[PDB]
Amino acid sequence: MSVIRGLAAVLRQSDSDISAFLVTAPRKYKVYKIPKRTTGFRVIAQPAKGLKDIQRAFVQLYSLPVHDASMAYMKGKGIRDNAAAHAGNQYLLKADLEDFFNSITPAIFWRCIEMSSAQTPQFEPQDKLFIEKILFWQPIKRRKTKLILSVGAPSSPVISNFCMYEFDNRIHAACKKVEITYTRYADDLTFSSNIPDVLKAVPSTLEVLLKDLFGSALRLNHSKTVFSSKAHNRHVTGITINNEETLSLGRDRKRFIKHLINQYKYGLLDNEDKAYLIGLLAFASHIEPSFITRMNEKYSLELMERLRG
Amino acid sequence: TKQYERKAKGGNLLSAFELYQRNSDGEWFEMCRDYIQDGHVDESGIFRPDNAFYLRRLTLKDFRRFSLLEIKLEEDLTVIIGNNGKGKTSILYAIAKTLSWFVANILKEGGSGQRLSEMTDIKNDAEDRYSDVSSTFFFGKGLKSVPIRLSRSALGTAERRDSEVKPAKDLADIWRVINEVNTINLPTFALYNVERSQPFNRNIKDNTGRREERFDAYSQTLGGAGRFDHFVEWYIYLHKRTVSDSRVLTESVQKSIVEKAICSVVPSISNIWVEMITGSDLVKVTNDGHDVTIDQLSDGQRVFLSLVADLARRMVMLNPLLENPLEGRGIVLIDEIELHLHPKWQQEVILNLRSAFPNIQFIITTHSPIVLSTIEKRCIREFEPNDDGDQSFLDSP
Amino acid sequence: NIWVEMITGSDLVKVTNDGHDVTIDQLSDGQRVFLSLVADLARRMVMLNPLLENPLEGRGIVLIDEIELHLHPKWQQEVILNLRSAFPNIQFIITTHSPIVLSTIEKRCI
Amino acid sequence: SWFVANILKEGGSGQRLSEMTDIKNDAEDRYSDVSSTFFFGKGLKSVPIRLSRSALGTAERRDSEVKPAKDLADIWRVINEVNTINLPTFALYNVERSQPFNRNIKDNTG
RNA sequence: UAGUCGGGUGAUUAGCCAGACUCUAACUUAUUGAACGUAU
Ligand SMILES: Nc1ncnc2c1ncn2[C@@H]1O[C@H](COP(=O)(O)OP(=O)(O)OP(=O)(O)O)[C@@H](O)[C@H]1O
Ligand SMILES: [Mg+2]
Repeated sequence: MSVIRGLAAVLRQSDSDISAFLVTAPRKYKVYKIPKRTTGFRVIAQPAKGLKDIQRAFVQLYSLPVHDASMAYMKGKGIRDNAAAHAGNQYLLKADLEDFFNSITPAIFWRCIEMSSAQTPQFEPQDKLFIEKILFWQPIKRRKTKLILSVGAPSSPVISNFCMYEFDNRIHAACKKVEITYTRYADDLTFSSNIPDVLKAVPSTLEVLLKDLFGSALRLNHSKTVFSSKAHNRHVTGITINNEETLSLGRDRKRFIKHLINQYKYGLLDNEDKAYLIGLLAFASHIEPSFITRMNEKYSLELMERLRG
Repeated sequence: TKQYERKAKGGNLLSAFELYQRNSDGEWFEMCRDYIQDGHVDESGIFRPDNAFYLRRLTLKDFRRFSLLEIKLEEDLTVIIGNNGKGKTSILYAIAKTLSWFVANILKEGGSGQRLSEMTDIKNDAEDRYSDVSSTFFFGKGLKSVPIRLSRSALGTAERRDSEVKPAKDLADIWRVINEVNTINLPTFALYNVERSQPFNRNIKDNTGRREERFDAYSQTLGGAGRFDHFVEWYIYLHKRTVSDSRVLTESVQKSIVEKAICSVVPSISNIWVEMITGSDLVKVTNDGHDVTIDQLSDGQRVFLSLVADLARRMVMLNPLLENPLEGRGIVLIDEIELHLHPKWQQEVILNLRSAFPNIQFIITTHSPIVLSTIEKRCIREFEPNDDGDQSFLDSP
Repeated sequence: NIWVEMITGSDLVKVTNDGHDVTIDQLSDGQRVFLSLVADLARRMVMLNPLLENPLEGRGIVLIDEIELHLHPKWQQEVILNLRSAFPNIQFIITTHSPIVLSTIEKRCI
Repeated sequence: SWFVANILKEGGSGQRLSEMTDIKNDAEDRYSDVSSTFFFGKGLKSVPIRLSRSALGTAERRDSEVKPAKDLADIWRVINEVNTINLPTFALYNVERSQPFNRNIKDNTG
C-alpha cells in the first residue's frame, strides 16, 4: 500500500531506518567537470551511494504510460530505428527545446499525474513528502524552496518520458491527416514528407500547443530551426542518408579507417590506436555490414582475421 | 589528450591552438599562422585568400516594430528598398552593436561591448516584456559556425534575461596572441549614417592618443561619422618627413597610394597637395580646373570626399605586408547612399566602390529607384506595400 | 492627433502616427524634420498678429534650401501646394535639383 | 584618495594612472606599478596596496590590488553610525596657492 | 556556373580518375548515469 513499507520489504530492511534516512535525502550529491570535444567544460552532479538503491527499488513498484513515437531510454530499440523511419522521404525539418531537464519541478509533476488521459496509479496523500524527497535535487543551500530534476540520477529518464505523453499523443494524430512522419529522441524533434510546401506551416503550431499545456515553463529554441532537401547534406543523430535512399557512415570517416589498416599492415601502429580500431570496427558492422566485405577484399582475409579479437 | 591530435591533423582550427598553449605552458604554431596567411593571384592579377570571413543569417523577436523576422545575406553585395516607416535604420543599428564585442577584445584581454536600452527598444504592446537578437558568422572549412545572442528586460519588471557572448572571445584571442610573436594582417569594421553632414573649421586638435601608431585605426570606428579631423593631421605628418630627402612601406609609398584612390573615385577633383610658404600650413585641391582650399567646396562635394578619404587610411595602416593594401578583409555598413547627390552622379556610385575595394562585404539602403538601374536581381530585398509587422521573411523581386 | 500627458510626476508629449501612439524620440528622421519646420513657423505668426480673425493671413518673406531632403518620391510630388494653401499672403523663394518637384508648377515661376 | 572615497559611501572608487603619460617610453615590459605600506598599531601592523596599468594590444593584462585598504575604512564608517568617534585628516598644498582675493563675497548657499 | 552524394587507385586523414542529384534553405555534438553493439 504505502511506499515506506513497500521499500522496506523490497530492500529487506526495518522501515523506521528508511524514514530516518530520508529526512535529508536532498543535498546527498557530488559535483564535477568533464571536457567538451572542442574547448570548454560541462558540469555534472551524481547522487551518493545507497540513495541509488532506493531509486532503483522505487521504479519496480509502479509503472507509467509511454507513447510509441518515443525512441530513447527504452528497451530493445535504438538509434538505427530512429534513422530508418525517415529514409524514404525527399524533404526534412528539425527543431530543439530550452533547458529540458532543469525546467521540471514538483508542480509540473503533480498536475500531469492528475489530469492524464491514461491510467496513472493512486497514492496516499501523506506519502507525497517522501516521494518529493526521493525524486528532486536542492542545488542552493539557503534558497530551500528550489527543487529540480537532475540528469545524472537513475530514476530521471522514466519521469522525463511520462511528462511528454499528451504532447506526443496530439501532434502525431495531427501529422497523419496530411502525410507527415514524426519521431522524438531525448529532446530532438524530426519531421519529413514527400510533397512540396507542406512543411512551412509546422513551427507556428508547436508554439501554441506548448503554452496551452505548460504555460511559461518550457519553450522552443528559435535559433535552431533548419530546412534541407535532396540537393544538400542530410543526417539524423550521427547517421548520414545518401541519394540512393540508404544509410551511410559518410566518405570522410571511411577514408580515415582505411589509413589505420595501412599502418597495421607494416607494423607501425601501437596498443592505444589498435584498441581504438577494434572498437570502431565492432560499431561499423551494425550500421553498414557490406563495408566489411570490401575491406577483406582490398586487404587479405588472412590479415583481417589476425587483426580481429 | 589523443582526441585533440586526431582532430588537429584533420585540419580543425580550435584544436591546434589548444595544443599550442597547453604544451608551451613548434609544430602547432606553424599550423595556426599558415591558416591565416595562405592565398594566390587570380587571372586578372587580384590576390584572393583561401579562407573568407562574412555573416550568413539574422533574426529578431519583439524588437521595435517587429514581432518575429528572418533574413539571409549575400557574400558580395546586398541592397534594401522601401518608403518612410518600414524599419530600414533599425536593422543596421542591431548589426553594429553585435560587431562591437570583437573590436573590444582585439585591444585588451576580457573587454566589454555595448548594450540594448531598457527604455525604448522593447515593443510597446508585447505581453512578456523582453527582447532578443541572434546572429551566425563563417571563417572557412576549419570552423563553419560561430553563434551570438543579446537580450534585455523592460524597466521595473521582476525577472532578468541574460546574453551569450563567449564564442566571440574565443576567436578574437587567436588574432591577438599570434600577432605579438611575428606579425599578421588584421580585419576592418565601420558604420556611416546621417550624422556625416557637418561644417568644417581649422582651429581644432585632440590632445588624446597619437596619430601615427598602428592601434589608433580602431578608435571611434563604429560611432556613426568618421574622424576626418584626424586625416588632415596624419597627411601633414607624412609631408614633413618625406621633404627631408619585411615588406613594410616607406612614408613616400604610403603617401602615393592614398592620393591615387581619391582622384580615381570622386568625379570632379584632379589633384591635391600641402603647402606652408606663408607662415602657416594649408591643404589645396584642383577642382573644375580652378584652385581652392577645402572650406570653399559645396556640401555635395565635401561629403563624398570625406567618406572615401577615411576608409583608405584605415586599410593602409592595418595591412603592412601586402603589395596593394586596398585588398584586405572586412565588413562595411552605409545608410542613405544618395544624400546630397545630383541625379547624374546617383546612377554610377556603387560600381566605382566595388572596383576600388574588391574583397569587402557591403550592406546598403535607399528609397529611390534610379540607383538600382545596373544591379543584378539576386542582390535586392524589398518589403510588402501591404505589411503592418506581419511579413515574417524578406524576399527578392 | 497630438496631446500633453503626465507620468511619474513629469509632463510629456504624445502623438498618434499611422495607427499607434508614440513619443517624439521614436519617429523616423523624414517624419521629425517635416514636423519641425511647420511647428516653428506657426508660433511666430500667432504671437505677431493678435488682431486678425485668423493670425496666419499676415505678411512676410521666407527662404528655404533643399525642399527634397529626407522625403520619398510620393511626398516630394505634392509638398508645395499644401504649404501655399496654408499661408496665403507670404512670399516664398525655393531651390531644388530634383525634376519631380517641378511637375505641378507653371512655367513663369521657374 | 582610496581611503577618502570609502569613508563617505559604500562601494565608491579612487583615481587611476594614465596610459599616454605615466608609462616609461622605452621599457620592454610595457607596464608600470606603484606600491605602498601603512601601519596602525600592534594589532594591525601591515596594510599593503598596488596600482597598475599596461599598453593596449598586449597578450596579457595588469590590474590593481586594493581590498586590504577597503576593509579598514569600513570599520571607521560602520562603528561611527552606532556611536560617534573621531576621524583622520588628509591634505595637499601646492605652488598654485598664491592667487588674488575676490572682495565681492555675495554668494550664499545652505 | 557553383554547391552536395560516393564506386575505384593511392606508405593512404592529401592528390587524382569515374559516375550521379537540385522545395529561397545542415552547421557532427556528452560520463563514472540510461539504452544499445562486441569481448570476458
Ligand atoms: N518601440 C516601438 N514600438 C513600436 N513602434 C516603434 C517603436 N520604436 C519605433 N517605432 C516605429 O519605428 C518606425 C521607424 O523605424 P525606422 O526609423 O527604423 O524606419 P525608417 O523609416 O526605415 O528609417 P529611415 O528611413 O530613416 O532609415 C516608425 O513607424 C515608428 O512608429
Ligand atoms: Mg560509458
